[PDB]
Amino acid sequence: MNIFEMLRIDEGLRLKIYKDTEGYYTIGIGHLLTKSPSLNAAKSELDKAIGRNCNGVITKDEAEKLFNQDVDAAVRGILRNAKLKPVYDSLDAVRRCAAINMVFQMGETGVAGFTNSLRMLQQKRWDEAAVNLAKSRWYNQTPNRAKRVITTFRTGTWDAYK
Ligand SMILES: [Cl-]
Repeated sequence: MNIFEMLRIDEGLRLKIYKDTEGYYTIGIGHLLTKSPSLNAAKSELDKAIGRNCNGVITKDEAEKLFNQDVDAAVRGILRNAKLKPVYDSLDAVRRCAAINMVFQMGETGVAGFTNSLRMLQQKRWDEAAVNLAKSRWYNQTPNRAKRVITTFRTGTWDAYK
């Protein structure tokens, strides 16, 4: 297992514009297009991202290239952030995947509210961090996704994905 396989399991693959769990226009492997309610705005964002007139549909190769860009952007965002980088650098490779997964789903700003969880993770207090992570809108709105990610932080294994 690696971060790409983990997120492909969590996000799935759709080659036509769809709505995510919050109602936002998305395509591919969880690529957010826009938070605007306008399908035309989403189609414009898609064409800009791909570099051609897509009319709302992409190929598998295009979806995989967008996904690579999105994972890279999540990693770069962690490494540029003075609050996230020290925690990330303290984690082993499996738990680092759980960190990227959260940033991919919620962004740097979504993970801003997890300050207490981040401190517990840096201190390697895995069970306490797991309970604190679950006391969140994230866990209550996407509980199965959250349970898999939290289990990865708690155990440092891929068991939730096997
Ligand atoms: Cl879920």
